Amino acid sequence: FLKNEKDNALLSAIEESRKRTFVMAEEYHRESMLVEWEQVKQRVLHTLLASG
Amino acid sequence: FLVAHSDTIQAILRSSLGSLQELALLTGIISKAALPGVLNEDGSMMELQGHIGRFQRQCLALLNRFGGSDRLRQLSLQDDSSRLDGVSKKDDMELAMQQICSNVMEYCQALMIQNSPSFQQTVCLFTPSSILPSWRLPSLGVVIHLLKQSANNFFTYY
Repeated sequence: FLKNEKDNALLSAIEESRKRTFVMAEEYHRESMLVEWEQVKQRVLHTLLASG
Repeated sequence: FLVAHSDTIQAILRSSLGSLQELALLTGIISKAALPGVLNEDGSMMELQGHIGRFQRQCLALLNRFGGSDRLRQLSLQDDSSRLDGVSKKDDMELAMQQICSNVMEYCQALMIQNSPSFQQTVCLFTPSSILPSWRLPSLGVVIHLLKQSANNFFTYY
């Protein structure tokens, strides 16, 4: 059935679309936040120690 | 870029998982951006000193929405049907409180380091006891409220 075939192709397309979207978004924001936290921690600690 | 959209940035701060994630990146962008070192490199030095003071006023307004008794009503209103969305909303509710404030407070600390906690503040820091206008003066007892709030949000975040 042409209907069935086209529907399945569309479903596969929607799959690859959501996959990359999710992957990229997650990775990027996770990276940013973690980088921020690590930097903050290290800098604060070292500065406090040196000032002591 | 944060100033070029000063109408929208101040409408988000004064305003859901999506909403909480917006507050995340905004404050994650603010604290890596809202650096007064950019100011000096007066029309633009007052435009940005007004945007910074708005961020600080709006990042303290989130200590009473997430660090107060209203933290329970934001978690129960999703328990009508608390799917894996509602649990993710709360994680972004917290990633507001934790990441918005740490970011802003880290900014405050960096500012302090740059200027030796206002070295010449030998002028009495303490007394011996609205749409963005052209000019508005800030307050300094805001720092003690930020301290009393962060010391009370630490034990709830722990």
